Amino acid sequence: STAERMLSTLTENNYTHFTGVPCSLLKGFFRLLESKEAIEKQNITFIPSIREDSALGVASGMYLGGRKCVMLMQNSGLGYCLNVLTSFNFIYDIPILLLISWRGAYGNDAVEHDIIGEKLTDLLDSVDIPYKELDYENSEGTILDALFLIEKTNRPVAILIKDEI
Amino acid sequence: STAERMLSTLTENNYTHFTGVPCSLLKGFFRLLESKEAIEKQNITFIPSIREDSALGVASGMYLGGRKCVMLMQNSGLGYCLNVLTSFNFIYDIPILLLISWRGAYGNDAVEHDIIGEKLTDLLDSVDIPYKELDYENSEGTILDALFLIEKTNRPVAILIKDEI
Amino acid sequence: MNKHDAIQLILGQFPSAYLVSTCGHISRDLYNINDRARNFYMVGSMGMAAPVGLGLSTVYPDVPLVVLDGDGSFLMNMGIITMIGHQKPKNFIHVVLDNGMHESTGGQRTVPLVNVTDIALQVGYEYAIEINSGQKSFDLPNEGPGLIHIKVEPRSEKIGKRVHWTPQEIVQRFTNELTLEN
Amino acid sequence: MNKHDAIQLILGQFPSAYLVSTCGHISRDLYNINDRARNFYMVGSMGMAAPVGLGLSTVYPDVPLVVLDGDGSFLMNMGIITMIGHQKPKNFIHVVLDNGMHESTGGQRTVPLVNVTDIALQVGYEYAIEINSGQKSFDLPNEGPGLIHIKVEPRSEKIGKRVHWTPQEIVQRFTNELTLEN
Ligand SMILES: Cc1ncc(C[n+]2csc(CCOP(=O)(O)OP(=O)(O)O)c2C)c(N)n1
Ligand SMILES: Cc1ncc(C[n+]2csc(CCOP(=O)(O)OP(=O)(O)O)c2C)c(N)n1
Ligand SMILES: [Mg+2]
Ligand SMILES: [Mg+2]
Repeated sequence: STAERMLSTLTENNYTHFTGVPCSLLKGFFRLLESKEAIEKQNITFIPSIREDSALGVASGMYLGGRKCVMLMQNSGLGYCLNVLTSFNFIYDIPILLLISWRGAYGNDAVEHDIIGEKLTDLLDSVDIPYKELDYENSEGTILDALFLIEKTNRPVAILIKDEI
Repeated sequence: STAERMLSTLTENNYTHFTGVPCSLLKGFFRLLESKEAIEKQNITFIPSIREDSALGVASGMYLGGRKCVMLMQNSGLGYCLNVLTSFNFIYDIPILLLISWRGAYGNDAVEHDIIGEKLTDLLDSVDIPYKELDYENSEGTILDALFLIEKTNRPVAILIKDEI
Repeated sequence: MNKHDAIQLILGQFPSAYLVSTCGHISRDLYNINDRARNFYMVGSMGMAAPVGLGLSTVYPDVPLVVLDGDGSFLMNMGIITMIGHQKPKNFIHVVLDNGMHESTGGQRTVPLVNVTDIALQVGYEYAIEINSGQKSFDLPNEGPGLIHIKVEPRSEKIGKRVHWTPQEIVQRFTNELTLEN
Repeated sequence: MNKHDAIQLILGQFPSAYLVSTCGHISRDLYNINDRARNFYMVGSMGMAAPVGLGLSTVYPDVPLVVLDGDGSFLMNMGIITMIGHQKPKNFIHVVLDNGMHESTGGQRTVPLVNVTDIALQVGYEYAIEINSGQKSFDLPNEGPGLIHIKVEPRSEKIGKRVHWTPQEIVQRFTNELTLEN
């Protein structure tokens, strides 16, 4: 449901290209991405990626080709591609919508997500990455605001997802 | 001479295992590490690494083998390995000493160092990673403070190097 | 063959070995099959089992240790195979359980792992064997580094219990055994 | 061979292709030898030349595209080769100026890059040629992906001049020429 509405709203607004590394909370999105039905139906160009940094690099390259791309990732992977964002996308003004899975957002998650869970927003704010918390009651409006922000700044913006979609 | 004193103090305090990728500001330290006679006179083993994450990983592994290790890297490289600090080192309490080259700390460097140069300390504090600016007048004392904190918390601490060594 | 058979088989071949499993289903399956003090489960830092294994082999070359990697974890930081073939650890064992998907997250399609044994032999591995899902036997040169490619079928059983040891407990249980070993 | 002659060779072989150069002295030398609007200098974010190139060749497959990597840049994000071998873009050219060191940093030794041509052929590159010092030219197939290994001796020339183009100006010129070509 929520994943379907997010992907539909992204596809209507000319966001058709996708790179990402999966996470447990973003399963439905990857279902719709790897579905042979949606690729031909929704004109979805999804590239499998080994690492978040390679995903972000390929997404930036596809942006340089005149297309609008978004990137999916677990919040842990933010510690792997951060340099890219701090040395490429925000330096060259190459925007990529970021769909980050906020693991550990409530502190009861697995031990591996403890630090990133309570410090995700602090990391993004300290490094000046703008984000928007996913409004599950009106997700289309949230990603609308995110697309508005990236078109106003020509720089990536993240959408934070802490519950399963 | 300053990098010489830092390396000598580290080896005298039984820090003999080194990993990391090079930075222009750490030129003398890597020259000291890749010296065969400095390897023999101080019992140094330097494991050259492809990227910062693999460097920190082999450093953590060498720590698990009863050794005391440090990892040198450019500050940009932080964005490539921050995850392994928040998902492994600060989770398992595996301490590695970090020599981070603070590129762009003065704002007049290349464009690629602009963001990290402005926000290195903000990023480190945002995830509770203790740092310490190098005292070029007493570089041995900075290493000693770092080792004292490492002993007290059993977690990796960093030193920030903004001038050439 | 499922992951149970692969893990039990490598455990039978190397009973006194030290293990570094990657995060996800692999560590939990290894923990549920045999909770060994000589097992080092990595709860996070995906793609970081091979680095810590390489470091452990660097400090302790003569002790035998294996690395339980998946297709996704191996592909994430494959770049370390160069450091492995450069350092040439003699007692390093590299296991890659290729299930062709990101099982621990829902079975997402991974980039196809292709000709892993040849690439390992090219980057400096002393040997590299590919394992058929039917037979059970281990034959390898004594001197490594060595890679073991094992294609594994999607798990039919449930994931089971998660590792109950805290990271500090894992660290102490592993390092005590290592320090006493050498 | 030195980096000047290798870059001049690459510019002579494909004078109508878009190039992505990795950070450090390679981008500086390329900008000093010949400044082209079809040249995309990556001032930072090391190891991202090949990913950006793969994205470009994904959106524009018919256009020929060259990635100007060094040995350090290639090694740092090596795993990307798999994705390339998985995507098999027909007009993707992967150049690796292998000097055996992080030259733009002070000349620190890199991990030794061995048998790069063979492993390139393994992951999915259609052809992987090696170049010794003094090769005039070679005819290459028009269907890739391809890998060109050029072992270059340490530079003796001056460092050159840093690229004056603002990153925004770089992306502007690159995108404008991409839109003007098709
Ligand atoms: C940088 C990063 N990205 C994503 C994840 C989430 N994650 C954990 S396991 C996993 C897949 C693991 O794949 P593999 O090694 O093949 O294990 P298997 O599929 O065989 O169970 C992912 C994507 C993570 N932990 N770290
Ligand atoms: C993650 C990261 N670490 C360090 C640097 C700094 N740096 C720029 S170039 C370079 C060496 C690049 O080596 P190579 O690709 O071989 O270029 P060349 O030696 O031909 O000049 C380093 C370490 C960086 N840009 N990013
Ligand atoms: Mg898998
Ligand atoms: Mg080089």
